[PDB]
Amino acid sequence: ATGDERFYAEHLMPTLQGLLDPESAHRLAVRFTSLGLLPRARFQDSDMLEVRVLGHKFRNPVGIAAGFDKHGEAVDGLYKMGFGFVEIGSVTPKPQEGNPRPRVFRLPEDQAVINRYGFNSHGLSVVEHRLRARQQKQAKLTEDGLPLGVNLGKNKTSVDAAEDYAEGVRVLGPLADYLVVNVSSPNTAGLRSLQGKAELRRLLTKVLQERDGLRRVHRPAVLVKIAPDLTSQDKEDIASVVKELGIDGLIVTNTTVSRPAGLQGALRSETGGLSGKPLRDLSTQTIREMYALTQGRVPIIGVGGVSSGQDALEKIRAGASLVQLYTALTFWGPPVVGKVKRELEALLKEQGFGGVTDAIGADHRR
Ligand SMILES: CCn1c(CO)nn(-c2cc3c([C@@H](C)C(F)(F)F)cn(-c4ccccc4C)c(=O)c3cc2F)c1=O
Ligand SMILES: Cc1cc2nc3c(=O)[nH]c(=O)nc-3n(C[C@H](O)[C@H](O)[C@H](O)COP(=O)(O)O)c2cc1C
Ligand SMILES: O=C(O)c1cc(=O)[nH]c(=O)[nH]1
Ligand SMILES: [Cl-]
Ligand SMILES: [Cl-]
Ligand SMILES: [Cl-]
Repeated sequence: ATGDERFYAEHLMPTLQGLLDPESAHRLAVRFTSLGLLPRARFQDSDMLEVRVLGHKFRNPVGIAAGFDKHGEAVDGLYKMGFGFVEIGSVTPKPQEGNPRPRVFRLPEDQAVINRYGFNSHGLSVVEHRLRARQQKQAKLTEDGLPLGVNLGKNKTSVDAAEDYAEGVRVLGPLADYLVVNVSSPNTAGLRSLQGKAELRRLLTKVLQERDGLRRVHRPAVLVKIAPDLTSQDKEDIASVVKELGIDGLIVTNTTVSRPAGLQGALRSETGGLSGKPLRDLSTQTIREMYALTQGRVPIIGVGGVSSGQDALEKIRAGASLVQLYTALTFWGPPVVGKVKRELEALLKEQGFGGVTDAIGADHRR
């Protein structure tokens, strides 16, 4: 395990990344993953890593964040990597190209990425048919503790944002264990304004009504994914709305439009969302605040700068029931998944926790 980890991180990934533009490297990764061209996921998930949340069993708490598999092309390969859950998307109602290239930038000195993809999406119909082709295979995976999330976006030219999300609920809701109302992309104009109170309550009411109209076996959990750049007022309002409406959970956080002091990469001043190590603590602190504002009663999926067991446990202790990563995979490759899981298990034992469940929100009880 540690053999593969070292070779991937120290030699293979830096070599491959030095040969390819970042978007090409992304596209090839999706293709390789969809073909199962992957190292052995050596790590056996232990009972200590199981989590029950959102109406589902999760064999382990480490998921792939939205953005890697935007169009649902690599789901089975991502489970083969050892992820305990997979989130696809964002998916928009109609197909759209996204922003002009280049739109992805590597900051290897910062272990960070900046992206401005702009919701490049195959669209709901294409993704629906892709997920339908493996719908019963997914039902068995979910029963076995490997749930699927679908992240919903909106088209660039839409006039009625709530209608775009409602279309996504109707089309992909029946194929998902959970849905994500992504109101926090930094790369669609006006999108993050949907996080404001009046707009959010109206939007989320419509989303929940649509979800509630699906047949029981086809009725997903609904989560809201938020930015790391919210004001204190915005956070208080989101918390209020989520509790009022009975939203099932939060994903905390998307990428940041901030540029923390100390970034070294030449491309630091590119427009887009920043991910990876510089986002880590900003995300952990957003988890911590959202957990407090919701009384620990709203499950949180914690995301932003996770590349180790320690990073995962810090998010869990701050309030996350589950975590996701993406950017670390770009530097470490597939062995990062088993690395995080092994390190997390070790730390849980070292800190006296019986399993992940016992550590959720543990910092708030100090
Ligand atoms: C943010 C966009 N973005 C970038 C650029 O910022 N990189 N990236 C990415 C690339 C890769 C690559 C490429 C280098 C490939 F494909 F060109 F080699 C291989 N592999 C891999 C290795 C060994 C075996 C099986 C795979 C899939 C990965 O896991 C992987 C993951 C990734 F997230 C990615 O999504
Ligand atoms: C290239 C790229 C594309 C992304 N696209 C999406 C997206 O379509 N929808 C979404 O909710 N989040 C998207 N994200 C955000 C990630 O899901 C995640 O919230 C963020 O990158 C923080 O995690 P990380 O530091 O582990 O990458 C994307 C991130 C990256 C790097
Ligand atoms: O498509 C993108 O640009 C994208 C969407 C999102 O939600 N987050 C992100 O960092 N990029
Ligand atoms: Cl680059
Ligand atoms: Cl169906
Ligand atoms: Cl920006």
